[PDB]
Amino acid sequence: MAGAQDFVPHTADLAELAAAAGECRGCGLYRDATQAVFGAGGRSARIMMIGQQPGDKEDLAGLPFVGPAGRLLDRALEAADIDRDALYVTNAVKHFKFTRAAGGKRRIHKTPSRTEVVACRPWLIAEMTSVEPDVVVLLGATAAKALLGNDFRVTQHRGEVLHVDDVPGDPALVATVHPSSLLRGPKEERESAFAGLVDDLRVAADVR
Ligand code: SF4
Repeated sequence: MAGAQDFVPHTADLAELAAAAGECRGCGLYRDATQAVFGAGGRSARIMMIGQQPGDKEDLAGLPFVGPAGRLLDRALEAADIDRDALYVTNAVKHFKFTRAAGGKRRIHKTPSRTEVVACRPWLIAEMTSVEPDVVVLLGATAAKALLGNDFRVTQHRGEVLHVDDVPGDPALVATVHPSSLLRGPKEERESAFAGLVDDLRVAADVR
């Protein structure tokens, strides 16, 4: 009766799950978005990565992390010697929540409410039980709070391997900055922040 749960089929197959998510009406976000954007990768992945939501490029590509934030993430993964093809990557919510400004060059993402995050979380649980990752990288506040609690502060736990007792399979969790946050700002601050993202990715990759 709650959120996305009745839309989630009783299967761990990622292709089946993604097809079903295309029909989800578990919150209001399906209405204005072009399509649901499920995760990408396969069930043998040892590392799962979760962002906030599909953005403007992802909403139309049908794949996660294809825009500028995704290209920065690719650069950080390469510096961390992680092959993106070996990951399962997804987002805490699966429809793009957005507005447009007059004169704007893109659709502008808006923050999912906690209500929307909780509504969509059945998909994330299905992905986690399907993939059985050894470690989950939480990119940004929305994703981290989805699993660690609404009060959790990414800025206060950088570099730490976390484990919480009601996440399925008890994977390690590593919460880090979202790559979109490193696209703008002073040069020295962007460079320090990028190095910190590489460090956190390496923490995740060194898990068992
Ligand atoms: S954001 Fe998630 S819960 Fe909401 S309609 Fe889309 S897939 Fe369903």
